Amino acid sequence: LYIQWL
Repeated sequence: LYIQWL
């Protein structure tokens, strides 16, 4: 799992 929030 990759959670990437910008």
